[PDB]
Amino acid sequence: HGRGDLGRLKK
Amino acid sequence: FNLDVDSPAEYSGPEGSYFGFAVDFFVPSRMFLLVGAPKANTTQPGIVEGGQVLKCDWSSTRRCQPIEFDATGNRDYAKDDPLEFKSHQWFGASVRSKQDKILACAPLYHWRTEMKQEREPVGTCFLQDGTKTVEYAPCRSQDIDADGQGFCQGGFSIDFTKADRVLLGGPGSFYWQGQLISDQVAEIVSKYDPNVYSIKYNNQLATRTAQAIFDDSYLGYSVAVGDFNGDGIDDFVSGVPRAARTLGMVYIYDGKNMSSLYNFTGEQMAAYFGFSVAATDINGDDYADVFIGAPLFMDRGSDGKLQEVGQVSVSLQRASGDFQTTKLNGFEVFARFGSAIAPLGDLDQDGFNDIAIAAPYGGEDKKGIVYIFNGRSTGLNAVPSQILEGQWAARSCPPSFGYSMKGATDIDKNGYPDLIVGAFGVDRAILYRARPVITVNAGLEVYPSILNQDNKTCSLPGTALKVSCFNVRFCLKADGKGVLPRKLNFQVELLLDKLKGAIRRALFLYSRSPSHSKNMTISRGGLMQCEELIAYLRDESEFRDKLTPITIFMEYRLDYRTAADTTGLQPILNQFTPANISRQAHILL
Amino acid sequence: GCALGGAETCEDCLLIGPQCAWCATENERCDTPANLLAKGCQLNFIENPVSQVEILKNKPLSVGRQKNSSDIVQIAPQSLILKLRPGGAQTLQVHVRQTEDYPVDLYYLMDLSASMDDDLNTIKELGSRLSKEMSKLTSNFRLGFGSFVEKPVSPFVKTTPEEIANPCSSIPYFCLPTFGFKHILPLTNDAERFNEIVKNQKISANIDTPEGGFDAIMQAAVCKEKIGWRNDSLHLLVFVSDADSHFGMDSKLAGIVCPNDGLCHLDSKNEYSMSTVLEYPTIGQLIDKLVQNNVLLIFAVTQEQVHLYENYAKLIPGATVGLLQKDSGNILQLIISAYEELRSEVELEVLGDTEGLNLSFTAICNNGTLFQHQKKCSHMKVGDTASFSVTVNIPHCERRSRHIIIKPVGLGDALELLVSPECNCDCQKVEVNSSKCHNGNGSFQCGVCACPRCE
Ligand SMILES: *[C@@H]1O[C@H](CO)[C@@H](O[C@@H]2O[C@H](CO)[C@@H](O[C@@H]3O[C@H](CO[C@H]4O[C@H](CO)[C@@H](O)[C@H](O[C@H]5O[C@H](CO)[C@@H](O)[C@H](O)[C@@H]5O)[C@@H]4O)[C@@H](O)[C@H](O[C@H]4O[C@H](CO)[C@@H](O)[C@H](O)[C@@H]4O)[C@@H]3O)[C@H](O)[C@H]2NC(C)=O)[C@H](O)[C@H]1NC(C)=O
Ligand SMILES: *[C@@H]1O[C@H](CO)[C@@H](O[C@@H]2O[C@H](CO)[C@@H](O[C@@H]3O[C@H](CO)[C@@H](O)[C@H](O)[C@@H]3O)[C@H](O)[C@H]2NC(C)=O)[C@H](O)[C@H]1NC(C)=O
Ligand SMILES: *[C@@H]1O[C@H](CO)[C@@H](O[C@@H]2O[C@H](CO)[C@@H](O)[C@H](O)[C@H]2NC(C)=O)[C@H](O)[C@H]1NC(C)=O
Ligand SMILES: *[C@@H]1O[C@H](CO)[C@@H](O[C@@H]2O[C@H](CO)[C@@H](O)[C@H](O)[C@H]2NC(C)=O)[C@H](O)[C@H]1NC(C)=O
Ligand SMILES: *[C@@H]1O[C@H](CO)[C@@H](O)[C@H](O)[C@H]1NC(C)=O
Ligand SMILES: *[C@@H]1O[C@H](CO)[C@@H](O)[C@H](O)[C@H]1NC(C)=O
Ligand SMILES: *[C@@H]1O[C@H](CO)[C@@H](O)[C@H](O)[C@H]1NC(C)=O
Ligand SMILES: *[C@@H]1O[C@H](CO)[C@@H](O)[C@H](O)[C@H]1NC(C)=O
Ligand SMILES: *[C@@H]1O[C@H](CO)[C@@H](O)[C@H](O)[C@H]1NC(C)=O
Ligand SMILES: [Ca+2]
Ligand SMILES: [Ca+2]
Ligand SMILES: [Ca+2]
Ligand SMILES: [Ca+2]
Ligand SMILES: [Ca+2]
Ligand SMILES: [Ca+2]
Ligand SMILES: [Mg+2]
Repeated sequence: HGRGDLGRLKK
Repeated sequence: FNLDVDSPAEYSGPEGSYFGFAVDFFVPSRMFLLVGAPKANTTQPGIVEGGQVLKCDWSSTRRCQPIEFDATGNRDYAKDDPLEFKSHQWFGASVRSKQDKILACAPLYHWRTEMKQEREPVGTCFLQDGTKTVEYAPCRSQDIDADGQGFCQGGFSIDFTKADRVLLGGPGSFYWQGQLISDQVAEIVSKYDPNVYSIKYNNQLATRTAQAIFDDSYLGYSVAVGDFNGDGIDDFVSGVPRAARTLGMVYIYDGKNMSSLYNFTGEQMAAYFGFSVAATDINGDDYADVFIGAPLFMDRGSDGKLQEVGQVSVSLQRASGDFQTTKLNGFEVFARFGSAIAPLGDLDQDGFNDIAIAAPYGGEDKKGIVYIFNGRSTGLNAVPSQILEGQWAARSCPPSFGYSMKGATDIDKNGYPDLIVGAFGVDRAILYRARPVITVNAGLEVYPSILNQDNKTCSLPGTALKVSCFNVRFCLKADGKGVLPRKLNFQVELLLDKLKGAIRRALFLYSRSPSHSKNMTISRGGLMQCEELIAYLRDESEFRDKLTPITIFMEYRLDYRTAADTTGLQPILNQFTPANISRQAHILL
Repeated sequence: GCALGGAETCEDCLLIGPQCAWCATENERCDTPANLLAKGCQLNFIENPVSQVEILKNKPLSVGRQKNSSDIVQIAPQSLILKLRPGGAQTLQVHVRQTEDYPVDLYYLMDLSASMDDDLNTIKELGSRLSKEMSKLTSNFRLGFGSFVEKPVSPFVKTTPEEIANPCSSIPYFCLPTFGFKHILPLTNDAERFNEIVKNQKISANIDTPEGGFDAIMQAAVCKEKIGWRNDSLHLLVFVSDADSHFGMDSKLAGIVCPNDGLCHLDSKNEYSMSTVLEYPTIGQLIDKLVQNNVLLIFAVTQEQVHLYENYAKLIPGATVGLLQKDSGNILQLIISAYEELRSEVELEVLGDTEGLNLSFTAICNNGTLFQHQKKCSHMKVGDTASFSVTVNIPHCERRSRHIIIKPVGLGDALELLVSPECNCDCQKVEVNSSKCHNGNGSFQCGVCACPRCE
């Protein structure tokens, strides 16, 4: 759940 | 239907260079062909397959010459710190020309951020007006990374307006929401500065970043221009093939303030509605019409099964603001009909603009097919009047004949617009020239058409016995638009009692024969040429068939070999027009 | 009616209508048979090539768990010859029944994007748990494994040296470099082998949210020998992802403009070697290959993707969608539910030379009720029979016959159809220069002299 494929890990 | 397929001009480039991925014309008093070869090796220092755009001459010899937009290698941001990456940038992936301006782009051009050391595909364009050449990279800004214009790939699609404004498409902006950027050609060259990598243009029109739900839409995937609010200013049309959950959409924006005007939506998932778009008035009402390609559309047959055939929607712009939309389905499975849509102008000069639609992977051996469609008062004629076939077999990429094409330019001053068709898979580009169109008005009178067998008027030479006779008169008149000869030589045949193995009831007086051949030289523009002739009925005792009508048949053809022009371009008879006519006579009962 | 045709040739008489007949006697000869016998025609001379069927192989449907696989019959009949007069349609009664115990193949195709890290911790023992439940429902269960992320090319992936070596170098987090599709485990009975394969998986990453799943789906369906699909068994392809998918000409952004060929491109390392060469497959291409390889596609996707993949599934025969949790906690239930769903669904499919042919379907599901314009049955207990009325018609007289296959979606059993047109008479088998037409001035055929003789 986030913007981009790295969304979850970025959060 | 009038495109010359016997001897079309074949241009070729280096193998593997994708020569023909993008094509256009160049009309500065000489004429030229513009071909994109995005995978072409250049002499640029350290740059492998930078790509190039070749200027090919149509006149006399067939010579393509590379156009030097940029001879330099990678500029440095700092010492041992390259600013850009021009290798494999696909320069010439899109080429667009207007008068003395040539715009070519490199969608896969990457550059270094001026903050950190990145490699972001912002895309770049070079604009060449006569002598001055400038760079144009509107996505190469301070708005970096995917959230911004970092992956914009500006110049993925481009176009010119009629007031010398550029329309550029960038499908990757704002996490692939896509973007349209529009600048006036004067500011592009004027505000250009070789020491500034992010140039601000004052009169720039651009779509803005929207909500995250609109990510992965690919706005700017394709573009086209045309007026749609009747203010004379070309408005922006663009395909957004992944919008609406892969249903695909097409956005229309006002060409003055980038305000939203109209929307189109696909009717099938993942049909790639919006892969290609085009805008041209097809029904002669001076209202531009929208053509949207969806090459992956699946249609159901009589057997009920889905088949991928592709679809183009034709949307006729009403004065009321609405669109009267029809749909045109492809013919061959997996051929991807609708991959390219090229306005041809008035290909046959009948008063209505025409359009070409390609199925680049159709035909035998996947050699590509191009379909020609003619306009009329009621819109586009759904049945194609000509089928253009690819001639070149595949070795690894398919030939992709039709993948790019350009029309609406009269390159040979023949009064008719011609057509360029690219086939990058075989590194080839082909110019098809339009043949001049002859409209013929042929006539056939049979008087009297009711025949009294008992009349016997005309005496016959050698016998005292008179026969029942009547007059057969056939007329011929022709004319055409553009450059065609004055003197047209026709060959005309007449056959009496045509639907008769069975015996011929009517014969010509002088020849005593049912058939008559005649050479007829007529002048274009000129008066009608006629020839009268006498035919007679057989004696009443000679046949038992009195009820069946005696059909007089007239057939005519042209000398194409002798009507040709200095370039060997042979004219052609207008379609829908009968190369023969028939009239029948009856015997009295 | 059948009159006013022309009465030129018996052959042309059959063209104007399937109800029309010819009287090849010298005793508007083209007319209906009810009319012809009364008009003064003969019994042996009325030529009526009527449409008919000839059952070749019609074995009764087996039911009730059979130990011998070759005795299993799930469709009836199995072989048919269909002689069709042009215009005269014929309705086939096709019966389908699923057997109690039948081999199932399962290929677990998992998204290994950075958003799928939490999912992995829970699947570490999915293998033994899945094969334990499936053991109850079938005696031959086989699982395999494959993974995917994305085409490892710009702009789908950042291409700086650091980002290539570790695409989660920006988080900063440790991930494997992006790869297209890896076929790790060939389908086997050892469920324990599946477990160990999962615990060794490592997460990747890229940029854009949709992924390159369709590349993997295509490869999984086509590569039969490599993946290990059994011949007479259910082929289940479970697609696990929390993202949209790239398709078709999305790869133009990456400069990939050569269409997918639907061929197997798994190298010595069992990796998709055309990931950077060929485009993403199209839905039409996936449909084509899934049907040809009889592969049933299960979309285990999260809430945000459910509705999107539902629409895809409606185009793909045999495809279903299961709501996957954020941590894939329910993948067991989804697979079993889906399996039991296909276990009660019966879809007909018509393959082969069916172009230019009129086909219509009515489904006799459950209680006996009939569904018009439908070739699909649902809510069936395993053992229940589904009957379909397939109506076949040839519009115009053809030259060569048509090879057609009617089969249930997902099942191996099939109904072969040899549709051969009948547009010719027996009378045209013609006396050149016969003595019947004035000393051989013409040929005699079909009761009429072809030079009313030449006298
Ligand atoms: C054709 O189809 C396209 C595609 O749908 C249509 O284009 C869409 O049109 C709609 C309607 O106009 C657009 O919705 C608007 O979105 C803007 C977004 O503004 C952005 O920029 C702001 C800074 O300038 C920023 O503040 C905004 O952030 C807000 O939104 C986020 C959402 O999560 C929120 O978290 C923030 O806190 C902000 O609130 C945003 O980033 C928005 O400004 C518009 O507001 C209008 O509507 C609201 C409704 O309540 C109203 O209150 C406002 O006064 C204003 O009227 C509106 O929401 C959408 O963005 C367009 N999409 C694209 C891709 O362009 C197009 O209209 C169709 N044409 C036709 C003819 O049908
Ligand atoms: C018997 O046969 C003769 C010969 O065909 C018929 O004479 C023909 O008469 C017509 C009419 O006068 C002539 O044709 C033309 O008449 C039109 C007017 O309709 C005129 O405008 C034309 O330009 C042309 O003059 C025709 O020349 C003439 N035929 C010949 C060979 O001279 C006659 O009518 C027949 N009689 C009957 C009772 O049918
Ligand atoms: C963008 O430009 C168009 C065209 O110049 C504007 O259209 C006008 O809209 C007003 C009402 O909003 C009408 O009264 C005018 O007749 C329209 N003019 C034309 C030529 O169509 C539009 O309003 C502009 N929008 C913005 C946001 O600037
Ligand atoms: C005279 O011209 C007509 C057309 O005016 C020809 O008719 C063609 O008939 C065939 C029948 O299969 C059609 O497929 C063609 O399309 C028709 N032609 C056109 C131009 O539409 C007719 O055959 C011609 N007669 C002779 C003797 O040549
Ligand atoms: C360009 O040159 C490079 C040199 O390594 C070569 O590999 C490549 O194939 C060339 N491109 C074409 C289109 O020939
Ligand atoms: C008409 O002229 C052509 C050449 O111009 C000739 O070949 C042909 O025989 C001529 N027709 C007749 C009927 O003599
Ligand atoms: C003609 O029909 C009659 C019956 O009406 C039959 O008896 C006779 O044999 C037929 N003639 C021939 C030659 O078949
Ligand atoms: C299954 O039964 C058939 C006929 O009853 C027989 O020919 C076949 O050998 C059996 N299967 C095996 C594996 O023996
Ligand atoms: C599997 O089935 C296919 C089609 O039914 C057949 O062509 C093939 O020979 C079979 N192979 C084996 C190993 O049974
Ligand atoms: Ca406008
Ligand atoms: Ca119009
Ligand atoms: Ca026209
Ligand atoms: Ca021309
Ligand atoms: Ca997760
Ligand atoms: Ca992705
Ligand atoms: Mg992901």
